[PDB]
Amino acid sequence: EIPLKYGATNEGKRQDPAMQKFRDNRLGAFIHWGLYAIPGGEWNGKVYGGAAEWLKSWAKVPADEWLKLMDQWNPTKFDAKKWAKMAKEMGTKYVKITTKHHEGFCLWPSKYTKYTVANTPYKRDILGELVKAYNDEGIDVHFYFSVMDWSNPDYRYDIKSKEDSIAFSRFLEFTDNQLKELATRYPTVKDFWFDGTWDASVKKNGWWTAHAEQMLKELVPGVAINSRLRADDKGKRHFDSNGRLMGDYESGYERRLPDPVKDLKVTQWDWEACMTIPENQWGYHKDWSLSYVKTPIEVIDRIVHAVSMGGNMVVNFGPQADGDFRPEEKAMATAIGKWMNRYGKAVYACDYAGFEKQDWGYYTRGKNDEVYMVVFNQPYSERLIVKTPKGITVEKATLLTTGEDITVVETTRNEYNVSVPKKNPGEPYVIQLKVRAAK
Ligand SMILES: *[C@@H]1[C@@H](O)[C@H](O)[C@H](O)[C@H](C)[C@H]1NC(C)=O
Repeated sequence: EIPLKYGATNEGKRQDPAMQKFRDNRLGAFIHWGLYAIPGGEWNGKVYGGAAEWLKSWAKVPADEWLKLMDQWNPTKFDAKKWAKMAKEMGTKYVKITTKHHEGFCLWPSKYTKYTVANTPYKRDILGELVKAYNDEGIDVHFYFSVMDWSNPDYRYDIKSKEDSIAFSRFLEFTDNQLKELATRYPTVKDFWFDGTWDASVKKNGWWTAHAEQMLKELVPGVAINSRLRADDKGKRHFDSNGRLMGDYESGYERRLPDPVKDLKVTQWDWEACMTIPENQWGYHKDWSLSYVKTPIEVIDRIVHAVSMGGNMVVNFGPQADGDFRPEEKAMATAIGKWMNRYGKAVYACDYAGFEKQDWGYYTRGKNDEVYMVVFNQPYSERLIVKTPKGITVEKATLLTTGEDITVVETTRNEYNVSVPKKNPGEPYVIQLKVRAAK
């Protein structure tokens, strides 16, 4: 047991109403919108295949020249009400918004820098408009914040001198000022999701990460804070040097979700996966033919997978410079919304069921102990294997959409064959189980 001043604060999962709401939401959208949407992955005639929001880095553009894109920031088609309607129709219960990305351009009129929406042709407080519009649709708003900031020369990647330590301290004050500004301007914020926190400078200032968490929690009652923010006394990130999760939930799994057999440890804490539609484009990229683009069923699979293991899932959008969404993203949102409207009782406010994974798909557990089978891979056997934990029996199976009764056959102790429906549903579908636990 290593003594730590700046390690974990929560003992197990938070169970206050704000955390329960964060968890029960389950399905979110991400918005990555900033100056990078203007070039859209192209600089000086070269299209770069790397993530579009990192174009400043790929094309080696100096800060002064990158930030002159503010002169072209004029999203004529932007309408916060339309963005919120799109999220509602998709079935998303919360939206995470890039307040400021690594480029340092702020989507709110910060009083602490000139690189903000106020100093563009458009002028308006985009962040504020979105907060209002989403909240008006009953959608929670979370703030993405990049600590790393390419626009501020006080940022340091590492601390190799007293001068660096002084400059970086000033940088951390500036960061605190922006954070407090966001928390006091937009008090309905429910979460702060940090990125750009991997550098040695931040790792050497674990105290600051703990302070930022505490500062925001005093300003915004019940706010959630992601693990990615946090480094302990030894520089260890996400989980402290004693293996304990820092912040309120684990933020990770952008590349690959937790394995449903080998990574059951994640059911012990709150967690959230965030996902791109292409392989690795968060901001707007003009050419989606450069990498694999996920289909709606592939995204739906990921969403259910997350919930089945006790986690949230957030689907990313990278709006066009004009303030509208590309057609592929409108199609995705509509497709997800259709399926969610039919089958969402197996997603919203659901959790890990504690059953052994089977090949046909995933289990999820509802708040009244409903066990939902979400079937993605239809067996030629016409039988869905259900192995129950000790003391649990399956009493009935019902097709969620129609209420039709589904045959259940016991094959051996604690194992059943659940029949597939009489008519193939032709899409991923749900069977709801009634289970009983012995005394
Ligand atoms: C951080 C940023 O570097 C990326 O551009 C993007 O904002 C994603 C969401 C985030 N990625 C990770 C691994 O933290």
